[PDB]
Amino acid sequence: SVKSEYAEAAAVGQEAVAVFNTMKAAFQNGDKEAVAQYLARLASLYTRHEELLNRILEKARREGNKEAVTLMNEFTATFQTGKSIFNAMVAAFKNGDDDSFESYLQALEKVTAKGETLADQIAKAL
Ligand SMILES: COc1ccc(-n2nc(C(N)=O)c3c2C(=O)N(c2ccc(N4CCCCC4=O)cc2)CC3)cc1
Repeated sequence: SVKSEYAEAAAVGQEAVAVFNTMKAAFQNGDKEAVAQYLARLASLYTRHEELLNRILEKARREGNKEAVTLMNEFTATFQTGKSIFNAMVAAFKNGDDDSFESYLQALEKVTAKGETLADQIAKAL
């Protein structure tokens, strides 16, 4: 249902944010093993998140919920903007580029804040 998919997306989204924050703290402390394993976890969560939203969107469209469909389209563009920065961050880390990695973190952090706000809005709109 819209409700069971939404609740799972919320969990998956919260997990992705928490893992990102844990990964950031690890990096500032020079814990690279930890960092890479979180990158694998984050990418995984992002894929599961996209699949859930694609299903909620279809249900939102079918019930005529133009407000959710609009918000979900803003969240998804925002999410995909952040996901492009994440990809470059993974390519950098594997290349030993710490400086590039730190800059990507800050940028991703700021995109993430935009998605969090839109998340709060989607909750009220579905
Ligand atoms: C139908 O669509 C949604 C959308 C959002 C939710 N949802 N619910 C909650 C909650 N109940 O708290 C949360 C989310 C969520 O997705 N959150 C999040 C995930 C990922 C990002 N990122 C990651 C890096 C790239 C940028 C970016 O935006 C930002 C925010 C915040 C937590 C449910 C259903």
